[PDB]
Amino acid sequence: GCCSDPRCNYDHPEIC
Repeated sequence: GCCSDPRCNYDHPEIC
């Protein structure tokens, strides 16, 4: 999951 990854989370604040 994207939100699981801190980078992906920080990159996609709208999705996560």
